[PDB]
Amino acid sequence: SVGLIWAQSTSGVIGRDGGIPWRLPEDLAHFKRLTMGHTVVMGRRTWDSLPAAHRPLPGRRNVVVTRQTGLVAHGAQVVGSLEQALSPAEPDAATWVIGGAQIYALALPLANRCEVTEVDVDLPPEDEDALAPVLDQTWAGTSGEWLVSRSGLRYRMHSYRRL
Ligand SMILES: NC(=O)c1ccc[n+]([C@@H]2O[C@H](COP(=O)([O-])OP(=O)(O)OC[C@H]3O[C@@H](n4cnc5c(N)ncnc54)[C@H](OP(=O)(O)O)[C@@H]3O)[C@@H](O)[C@H]2O)c1
Ligand SMILES: Nc1nc(N)c(OCCCOc2ccccc2CCC(=O)O)c(-c2ccccc2C(F)(F)F)n1
Repeated sequence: SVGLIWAQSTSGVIGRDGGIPWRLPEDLAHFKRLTMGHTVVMGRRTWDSLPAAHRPLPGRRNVVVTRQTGLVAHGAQVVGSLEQALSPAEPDAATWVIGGAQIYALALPLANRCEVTEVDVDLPPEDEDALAPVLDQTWAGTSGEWLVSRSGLRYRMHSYRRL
């Protein structure tokens, strides 16, 4: 099973300036709970965006997709395409594609589940922002209730599965 997991502003922003333009502890916790013990596949820019104590993501098999033959990514497995990332020598019951926008676009046709956090933060998109994938009619979903973070932002989780 191949799943995508991301958090986006309502406006569709997932990344800015090489990082994340909000802080949402409940989403970090959701992400860590869903992915612990499993494989996480990411693009090289997402690998470079990870803060020090999270590079590699502890307790997960980290797979980094790059065209740079020769890239060294201590704590991760480097592969040269998304198809390679999804063709492991050692299978995993759960593989999560964890970003960014470039890799989500390649992975969406291959995935059967998306776990989406929606963040009610007003972020007019800016020209270099990374943006969320768009789900078409081949996906159907369920939405949790709007919740308020301990840090103040409204947020909610959505779970989509391929029809
Ligand atoms: N909100 C969220 O859920 C979330 C999640 C993850 C990341 N982010 C944010 O999103 C941003 C990063 O996303 P991004 O879209 O800029 O980059 P990305 O998708 O993480 O990484 C892009 C890189 O992946 C590699 N790549 C792309 N297509 C490839 C292909 N067909 N074959 C091989 N390698 C390929 C290339 O690496 P090389 O250049 O090395 O060849 C490319 O530069 C950051 O701001 C990060 O903080 C947000
Ligand atoms: N729902 C969902 N889907 C994702 N794919 C996702 O990004 C995973 C890649 C970045 O990880 C970081 C980024 C900053 C700090 C810590 C971590 C990992 C935490 C861990 O697990 O050790 C996240 C996420 C997790 C933590 C913070 C921010 C985000 C954000 F990107 F959404 F904003 N949340």
